[PDB]
Amino acid sequence: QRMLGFVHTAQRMPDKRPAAERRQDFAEIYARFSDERANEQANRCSQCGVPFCQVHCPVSNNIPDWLKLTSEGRLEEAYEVSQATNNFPEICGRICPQDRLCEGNCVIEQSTHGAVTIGSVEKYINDTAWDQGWVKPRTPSRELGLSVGVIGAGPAGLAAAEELRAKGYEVHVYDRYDRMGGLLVYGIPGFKLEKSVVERRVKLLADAGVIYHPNFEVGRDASLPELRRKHVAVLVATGVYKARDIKAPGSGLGNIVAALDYLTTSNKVSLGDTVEAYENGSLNAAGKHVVVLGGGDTAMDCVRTAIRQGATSVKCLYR
Amino acid sequence: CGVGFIAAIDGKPRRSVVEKGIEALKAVWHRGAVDADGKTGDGAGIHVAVPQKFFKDHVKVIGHRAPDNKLAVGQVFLPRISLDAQEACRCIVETEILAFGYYIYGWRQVPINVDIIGEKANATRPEIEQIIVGNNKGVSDEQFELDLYIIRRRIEKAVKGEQINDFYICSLSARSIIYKGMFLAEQLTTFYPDLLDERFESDFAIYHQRYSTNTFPTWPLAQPFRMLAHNGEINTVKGNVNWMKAHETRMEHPAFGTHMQDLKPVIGVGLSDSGSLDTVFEVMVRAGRTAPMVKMMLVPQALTSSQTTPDNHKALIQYCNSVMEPWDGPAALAMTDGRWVVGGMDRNGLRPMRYTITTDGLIIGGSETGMVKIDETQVIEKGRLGPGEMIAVDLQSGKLYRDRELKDHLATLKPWDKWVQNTTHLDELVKTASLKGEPSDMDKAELRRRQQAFGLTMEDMELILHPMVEDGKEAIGSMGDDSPIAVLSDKYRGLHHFFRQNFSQVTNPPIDSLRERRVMSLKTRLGNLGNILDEDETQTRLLQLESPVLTTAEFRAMRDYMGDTAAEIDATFPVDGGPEALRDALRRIRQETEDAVRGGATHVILTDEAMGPARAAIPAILATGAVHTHLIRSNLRTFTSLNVRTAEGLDTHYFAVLIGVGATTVNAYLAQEAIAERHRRGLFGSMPLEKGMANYKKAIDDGLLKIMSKMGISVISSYRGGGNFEAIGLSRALVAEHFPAMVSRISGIGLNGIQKKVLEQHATAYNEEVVALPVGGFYRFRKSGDRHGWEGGVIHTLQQAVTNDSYTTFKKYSEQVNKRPPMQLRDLLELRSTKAPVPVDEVESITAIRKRFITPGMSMGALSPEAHGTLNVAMNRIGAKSDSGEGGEDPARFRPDKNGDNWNSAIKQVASGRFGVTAEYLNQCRELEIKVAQGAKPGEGGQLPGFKVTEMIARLRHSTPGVMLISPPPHHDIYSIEDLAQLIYDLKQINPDAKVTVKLVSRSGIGTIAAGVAKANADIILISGNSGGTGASPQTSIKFAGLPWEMGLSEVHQVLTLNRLRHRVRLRTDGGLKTGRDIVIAAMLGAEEFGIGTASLIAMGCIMVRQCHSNTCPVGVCVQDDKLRQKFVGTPEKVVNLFTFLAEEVREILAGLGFRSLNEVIGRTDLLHQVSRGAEHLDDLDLNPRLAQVDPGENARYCTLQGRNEVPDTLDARIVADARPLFEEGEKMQLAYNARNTQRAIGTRLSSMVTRKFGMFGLQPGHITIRLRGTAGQSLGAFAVQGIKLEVMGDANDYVGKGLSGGTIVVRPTTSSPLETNKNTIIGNTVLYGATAGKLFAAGQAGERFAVRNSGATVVVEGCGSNGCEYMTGGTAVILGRVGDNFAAGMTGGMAYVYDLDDSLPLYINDESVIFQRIEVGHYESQLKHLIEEHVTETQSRFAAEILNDWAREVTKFWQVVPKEMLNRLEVPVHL
Amino acid sequence: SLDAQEACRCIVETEILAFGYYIYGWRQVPINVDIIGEKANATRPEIEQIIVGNNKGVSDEQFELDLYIIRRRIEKAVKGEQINDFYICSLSARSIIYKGMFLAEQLTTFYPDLLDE
Ligand SMILES: Cc1cc2nc3c(=O)[nH]c(=O)nc-3n(C[C@H](O)[C@H](O)[C@H](O)COP(=O)(O)OP(=O)(O)OC[C@H]3O[C@@H](n4cnc5c(N)ncnc54)[C@H](O)[C@@H]3O)c2cc1C
Ligand SMILES: Cc1cc2nc3c(=O)[nH]c(=O)nc-3n(C[C@H](O)[C@H](O)[C@H](O)COP(=O)(O)O)c2cc1C
Ligand code: SF4
Ligand code: SF4
Ligand code: F3S
Repeated sequence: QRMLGFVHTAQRMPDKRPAAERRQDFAEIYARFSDERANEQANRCSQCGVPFCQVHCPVSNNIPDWLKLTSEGRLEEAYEVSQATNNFPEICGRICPQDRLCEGNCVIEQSTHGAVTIGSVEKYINDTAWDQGWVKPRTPSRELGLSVGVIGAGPAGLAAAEELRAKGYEVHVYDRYDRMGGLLVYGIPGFKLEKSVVERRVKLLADAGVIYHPNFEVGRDASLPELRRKHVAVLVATGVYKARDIKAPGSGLGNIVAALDYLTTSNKVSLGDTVEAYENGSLNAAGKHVVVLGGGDTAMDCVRTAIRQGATSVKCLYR
Repeated sequence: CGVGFIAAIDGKPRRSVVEKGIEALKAVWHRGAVDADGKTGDGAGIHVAVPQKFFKDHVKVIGHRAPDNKLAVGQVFLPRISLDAQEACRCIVETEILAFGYYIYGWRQVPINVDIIGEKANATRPEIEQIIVGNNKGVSDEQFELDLYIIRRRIEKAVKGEQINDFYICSLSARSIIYKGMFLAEQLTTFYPDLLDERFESDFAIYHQRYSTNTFPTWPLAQPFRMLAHNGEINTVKGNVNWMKAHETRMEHPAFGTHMQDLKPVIGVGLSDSGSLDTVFEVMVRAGRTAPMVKMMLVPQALTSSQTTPDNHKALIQYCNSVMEPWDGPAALAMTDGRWVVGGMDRNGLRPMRYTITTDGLIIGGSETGMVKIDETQVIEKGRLGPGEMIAVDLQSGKLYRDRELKDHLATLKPWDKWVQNTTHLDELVKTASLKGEPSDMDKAELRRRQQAFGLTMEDMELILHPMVEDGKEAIGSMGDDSPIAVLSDKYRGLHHFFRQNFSQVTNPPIDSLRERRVMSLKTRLGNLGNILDEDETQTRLLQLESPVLTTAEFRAMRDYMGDTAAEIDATFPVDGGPEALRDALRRIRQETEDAVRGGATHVILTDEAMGPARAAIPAILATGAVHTHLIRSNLRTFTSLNVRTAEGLDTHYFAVLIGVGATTVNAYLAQEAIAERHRRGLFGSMPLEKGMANYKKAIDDGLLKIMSKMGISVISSYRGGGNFEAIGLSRALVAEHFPAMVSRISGIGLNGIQKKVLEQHATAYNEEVVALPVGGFYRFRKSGDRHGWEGGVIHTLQQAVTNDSYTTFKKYSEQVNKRPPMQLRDLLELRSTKAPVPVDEVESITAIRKRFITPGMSMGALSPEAHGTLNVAMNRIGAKSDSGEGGEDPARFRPDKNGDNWNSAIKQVASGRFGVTAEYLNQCRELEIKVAQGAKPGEGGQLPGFKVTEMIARLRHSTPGVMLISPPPHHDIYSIEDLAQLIYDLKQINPDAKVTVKLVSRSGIGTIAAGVAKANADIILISGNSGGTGASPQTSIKFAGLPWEMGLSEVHQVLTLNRLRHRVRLRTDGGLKTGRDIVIAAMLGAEEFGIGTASLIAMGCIMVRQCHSNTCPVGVCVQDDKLRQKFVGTPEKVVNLFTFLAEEVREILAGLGFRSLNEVIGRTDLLHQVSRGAEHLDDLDLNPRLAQVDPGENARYCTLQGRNEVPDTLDARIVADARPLFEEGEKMQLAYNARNTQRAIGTRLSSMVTRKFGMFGLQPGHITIRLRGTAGQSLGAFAVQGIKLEVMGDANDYVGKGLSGGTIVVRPTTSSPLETNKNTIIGNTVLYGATAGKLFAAGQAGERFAVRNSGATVVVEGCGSNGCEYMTGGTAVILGRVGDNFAAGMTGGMAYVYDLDDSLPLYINDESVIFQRIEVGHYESQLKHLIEEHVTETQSRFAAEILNDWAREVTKFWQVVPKEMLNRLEVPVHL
Repeated sequence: SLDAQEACRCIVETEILAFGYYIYGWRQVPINVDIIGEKANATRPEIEQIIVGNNKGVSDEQFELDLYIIRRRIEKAVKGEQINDFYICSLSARSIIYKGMFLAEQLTTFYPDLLDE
């Protein structure tokens, strides 16, 4: 149908689970659309010239194109158009902060009619492609006789690796942890981003023909000149890990832990591995009073994962 | 302006004919162009018979002996400056006449009086002489005329051989002579005193006066010509000259003989359209035919598919249409063979022609019905001339043939029925073509790889192709074009982007393709050309198609029919050929074509199906142009045809240019493949493939008709191979070599650039794996596609700067705008002065600059009431002007509000639809405006969707709520430049204070038109650009029509400065103005005022959604819904801040250059330099044609006069002197005067006085009444109000009751006339054009397009003509007689009653939007009864009285015509 | 007429490019019309210059010969279509001609270019 339905419909995100139920488990809080409601919520976009929904998306997806190809069925072509310009569309639709990038700028948001649910439709039309085997690895047609190395298994590393392998080269990743995926697997908690789609995409990458080198530190187990001599080119994507600190009267007491180790132990326990810092250690918050310092989404994830594990009282201090 | 003829029916010479011809010429001085000099004219001519007695007496006086047989005289214009070229010309003439054997009597110097010619028409005056030749061989008279014709042709060729200038032969015959020159119309018998003699007596006379568009007269250009006289203009002259060049190579006739070789270039160089048509007319007449047959062949009638004409005439017109291409255009013709005297009209009937028969055996025809004075007690019949009609007088027999009698007498010479049946059609062959042999559609991969090689994107199939297959009509866009021009882009823009379409300004009206569709044909003929100077059966044996476009099955059937007579030509060039592979391929194909045509082939198929990974495809346009031009220049085009199979055609613009370049038929197979591949996926729904193909072909046909209608060409045969386009961005050499006749003012890329683009795109398509087409941004912005003028960051920065009121943010915006790569022509220019900078605080104040900007018109139909009110409030606050646009305005805002806001608009528009134009709407302004063409869509009417017309707009426009309103492309009032002058006179009479503005659109040749309208007393010219926004218009008209304003403005300025006319008008421009740099550049080019438009809408909240037509604009700018109009966020302070910043930027720039005023910079072109983009683009654009600086002289470079250009005073002045007690006390009056046809706008100034004093409805009906006796002029009582009653005894000329607003007009024949009231035409053309209230009772037959755009008037007439009640919107109209074809076309409001006797209305009516029935309700019989009773009371007719007497039996003869949209809205239903 | 100028320009450009030389562009000669009389001004033509460069690397004598042939053929072509008021005062790479119908002492006023250094 003619998709100009922002006049006689109203924005409504998919169904959310109540607050009395979210506090217990560690699963996600939203749910995938129903076909009858996604087909309607994708009909609201105005197909506007000069689409501000694209100008403010750092990857610059052709949002109106698959937003149109969704409202008329034809979900295969929509998935194709969406995947043609973004490697991790489901992770993006799950974690990308939309109130400042895409759902915060399109023409019907400036007019206070509510904004199109772009990220949820992205998730919908990209997850329904798994459920029918439409996603296939990008194997290189003609094997090229060169080798490229990358340092890091995060989003940038994985995207560059997939692109290089699609070109025809041969790639070798180098990650420090045991499970690849960067802080997408250890930093971001389980309620924001489920740990199944990450490993699904990593397994697809492995099927494409990449080579994984887990448990391999670039500082200890190797050196930059060595890897430089090995391949034709190396891509440094190691990220950032040196955390800040605070010096004040009492900054040397006990039970003053950093956020990253707490989140890492929480994710590990959510996977298993029965790390000892969770059993007998200050990385559990069963019946204690937790206080976090600093702001941003890091403090948000910390305070939420603290209130998950009991934590009779939790507070946050922003300046 | 005007043409006319007088003829004695019995065919006997008498002095009265010449006397009346001179008297008629003495009284056309009001339609011509006045001058401050008083002696300067622009042409006049008379054409009479040879007075044998005069010249025989002269010969006797010399000393010879007067011969017995008729004597011959020739009039020649010899050079005057040099006394030696005269002797050379005399030597040539004498040695050529004596070469045949005739006897020369001598030369005679025509006595003249030079003291009455102006200063410029006298500096180029030739020496006028006459030569007397006698027939001593005793040969017959027809052979004498043939010999004289051949002698004249050979003399012209000889004198053109030695390159002698200023030589002309006005006439050379023994039957007729021509006296013409460049003097005033009334000063003819003073410059040529010979006509005052008593011996000049003839039996026929023709006269003509013209209205020139420039001020450099040339004597050999005045009319009449030899055997013709034309009033109007011919549309297809560049298309007819080519086909004449093609026909010349085979025509021959045994009458001429060897001398036929001296008649090969039949159309000379340096003539006008009416000279070319005349030359071909004469060469066709001299070969055996007669004037009626040649008129029928050259300017045919409308071959309507109706049963209202006998099939004898149908066979006749079929033969005439099959033998020769028509010559279109508005035309009133008054021609004369040696024997016949014929007066005729064109196919549409745009010019007027009225005739009169007297009892003295005299017929007088002309453009007005009061030129000669005739007592009413001596006329026999008054009449008119419909479209395509003609009236003839046979002098050798002394008979008068009217239209149908002449047709019947002409259809008895040859058995056309047995000749026409030799043709064969195509649909029969497609049916007998068995449904076998359907090939396999190409694979998806092959289809994508072929589509990528031409740059087709996925939006080209989801936006502009899906509507075609789905509904059968082209798409609709909603905003102006902001894309870079074709040559300045970096993506692959096809070659069909470099050609802009053409249209017709005031000099020529367009044609309505939605209503007047019955006179437009798309026929095609294969195997048609031949000898046009014989009569046989082989001329009507050919293949006939009903459309130039073909599908694949039809093309295969046509190929099977052609068989082994066709020749297939490859059109591919090797990708690895080299740097000059395209040139070699062009030479190869243009040689193979000539080699195959000489070998007996009669069909050339230009197929490019061989495109592969190693062969690129030549662009079809360039290939077909080269081939057609080579076939034309080698005398072979008349043998074969030219069929093209292109793989790039997707829209209606590609077929347009392919057919305009010269191709015969065009088959697009890739579009059909894409359609089939999209259908097999199940996207269209449930319609079959045949339905999709039918809808696609229908859409293509309608698009071709719409494109061809923007110019006035109504037949495809005379449009093909004429090159009715304009090339922008192409080299002069390439265009002049490969394309027949086009202009390329600035140069462009040669063949190397085209080869580079083609090869790069082909490599991208065939060297990489394609998985899907690019999304592409050409109509909507995308990150991958091209660049646009309005992008996100630009808009947001501008809006923030205007809201927060910070000059620094606006400077940031202007920097962001001026830092992108070049996209328009003004980006390659650079400002560079040589003075020293001045402090910023010395330039003009900001107010004095803001009072130079305006906002263009934006109709209330497109915008919301809030946005219109906001703009009007903002502009009236700072002192500048605003505009209301079409669609009228609300009267309640005619006063300042309580807070001090002025919601009015200082500039009212006069659109084509006359949507709200009343008598009070015109007296509430400071400047009027005549919108001829819009920036976005030129040569077309503005549209308004149905749901956009709410109740408020319905009451505001006097229309039906909820129905689509499309203005007519023409004005029905401006059919030539004299019509524009008349309309300007009317508009300056109704408002004694406003200035009249004319709005044009830039193109090639606009300079002459601007110089013409400057002589019509207009004082403001507006040059819109090609990038102007709009509310609703098709995409093909947005993207491929118009030209950048930099060309039009720079041409108009130069042309006006050249004719010493720039110092009288002010120039104004708009379209694509965003920053102050553009304003300064436009001021340097010549403009003085500036229009902003779209930027204003962006300051109020518009974010370029481009959904204006769909009525769902989010911010609520262009919406009529309520819940969306609640989202308006506009504010006048925003517009004020925008204008303030724009003025401060101009102040900054002027201070930086070194001047202190915008006056010091207007016209100073030398401050502009051209810089090239670099040494990697290699575009040869030379902007010097627009940088040319003509030196003004002693006048300034801008307008240096105050007030409007005044006009001469009409009769109304005297009336205002007499009806003083009406304006001082308010008492009834009663006046009587005498009317004459040289008195225009009778009773309009009085209407202005009454409207200003009492209002439109302040006086009772009939408060002041005027009685006129005689022939009223033009625009009788235009814009009259209630309380005024004009009563005419006699007849009115034209435009009677235009813009009536409650008044009353009564027209009746005189008491002493022996004329049936219901059998003689009493009023003229375009009656009640756009009236809103009042009455009008005529006692005769109306003219043409009777009651067009009527809205509230009630009119009763005893007849009508063609296209009556066209697009009527409200009111009642009774017609007591027959009607013409296409009755009630596009009617959407009101009701009509027709008194029909012969039961023929179902044959004439256009049963598309109306239904016709019998009267069944007494409530509707009482209306008719009262109307006819009031008619009888007012006009005292006798026919209507007879009808009223026998009411019971005549009430069963009336047909009631009711629109379809008012069937469920009437209070009393029309049914039982 | 502003159309015969375009026809003449088309002819000149399509004839110069027929040999293979490279056209740099046109230039409008700055003049001062305020010193010409009344009759020598009514028939004044439009004065322009065209810049042609030798890109083929041919010698100078052959360059002059080619320019001479080009000028002759241009004159023939423009005389073909019966266009008046067209003249080529000079076409060479060695010399140039400044002439007109002004006074003898008013030359360096009508043509200020000669006042350059
Ligand atoms: C919604 C959202 C939530 C976010 N939440 C968080 C959050 O909770 N916590 C947080 O910290 N950031 C968070 N971020 C930040 C965001 O994830 C990062 O900007 C982004 O992940 C950067 O990834 P990267 O390319 O740096 O790879 P990273 O994810 O940083 O991973 C880099 C990889 O390099 C490996 N590596 C590191 N050092 C070495 C070495 N010496 N030798 C070899 N390998 C090495 C690491 O083990 C890891 O595998 C969030 C962002 C968003 C949008
Ligand atoms: C929504 C809209 C409606 C318009 N309506 C009219 C109109 O009714 N009559 C008219 O002459 N021009 C009309 N125009 C064109 C403007 O008058 C003006 O020519 C054009 O906007 C200039 O383009 P610019 O704003 O880009 O400079 C309209 C333009 C728009 C955008
Ligand atoms: S997301 Fe917003 S900007 Fe993009 S098309 Fe939809 S309404 Fe328009
Ligand atoms: S949610 Fe998707 S479309 Fe929106 S900004 Fe993030 S990646 Fe782009
Ligand atoms: S472009 Fe038109 S659709 Fe609305 S946002 Fe602006 S008025």
